[PDB]
Amino acid sequence: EMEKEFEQIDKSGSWAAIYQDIRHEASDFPCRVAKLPKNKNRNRYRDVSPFDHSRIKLHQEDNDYINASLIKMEEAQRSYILTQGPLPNTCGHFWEMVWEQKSRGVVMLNRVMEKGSLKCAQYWPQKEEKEMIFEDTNLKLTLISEDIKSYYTVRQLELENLTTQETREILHFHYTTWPDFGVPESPASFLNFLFKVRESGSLSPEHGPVVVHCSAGIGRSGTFCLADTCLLLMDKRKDPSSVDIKKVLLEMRKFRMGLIQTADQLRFSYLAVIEGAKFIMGDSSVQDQWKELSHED
Ligand SMILES: CNC(=O)N(c1cccc(-c2sc(C(=O)O)c(OCC(=O)O)c2Br)c1)C1CCCCC1
Ligand SMILES: [Cl-]
Ligand SMILES: [Cl-]
Ligand SMILES: [Cl-]
Ligand SMILES: [Cl-]
Ligand SMILES: [Cl-]
Ligand SMILES: [Cl-]
Ligand SMILES: [Mg+2]
Repeated sequence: EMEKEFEQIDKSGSWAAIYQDIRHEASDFPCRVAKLPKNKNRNRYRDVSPFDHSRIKLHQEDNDYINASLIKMEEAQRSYILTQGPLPNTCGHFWEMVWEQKSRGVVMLNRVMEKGSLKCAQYWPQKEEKEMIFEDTNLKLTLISEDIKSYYTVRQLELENLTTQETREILHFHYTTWPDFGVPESPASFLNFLFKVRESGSLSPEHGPVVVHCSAGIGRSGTFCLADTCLLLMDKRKDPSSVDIKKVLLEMRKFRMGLIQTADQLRFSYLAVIEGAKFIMGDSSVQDQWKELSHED
């Protein structure tokens, strides 16, 4: 049981060993396509690639490659697309993916600039009157509105397929205070944000998989998805004790390498799930508590 295991690991201060164990046992699959010479400039990091078997393929004949993985959690019955922060030359591909995969939500866990460096291209319009057109993929993207909170922002976007003139609303959830290689300020601020994403309907099985990204699309993205999936599993069974966090993380790592980057992010995952379990099992007060503790106002 997660709560007992957590306290046991904390008492012996062996989170490093636990996390390293996961790295040791993690799946290893080929990333041949990602490593093709013609795709070098489509990758933000040399050492972070999507496995061939689970990679998202763009629906084009030229080059179908994007650094993005489909994490399909069979048991939980929810899927995520984890991807790197788009590059100046892959913003068109990013939005093509969103369109083709029928995603309704995009979760961004990083800032464009972190620690003096550019972790992600400016891939969405910052102003209503200045829409973006991606000529290579024939898509238009307009900022419709934004709801700015203290540590996160929610944007409404309109994505248009210029070829068919079909239009779709995309919800953009931007967590701006989650440090790279770090953890959220508190389980409360994290859960508050996760529930914002959930309550938008972006995770519904009626839509395509939500798109989740940070810079590399494995550390913070992995942490976010592990917590959500664990809460879902627990929800479906209404039994918190039935969820094996490490086993779920290992399952997720079958679909993309390196999910969750530090031992403390793993530890934080436990915190988030243990606290979130209160809502799952019928506590009607914790949701407001989190909102207050998060100081989103
Ligand atoms: C020490 N690094 C490491 O062991 N690796 C790795 C390799 C290349 C980039 C990254 C980055 S750079 C970055 C950022 O945002 O600057 C980020 O994100 C952190 C977060 O999101 O917390 C991550 Br991961 C990590 C691994 C070796 C290969 C397999 C997995 C990665
Ligand atoms: Cl496959
Ligand atoms: Cl504006
Ligand atoms: Cl303006
Ligand atoms: Cl303005
Ligand atoms: Cl204005
Ligand atoms: Cl304006
Ligand atoms: Mg304005």
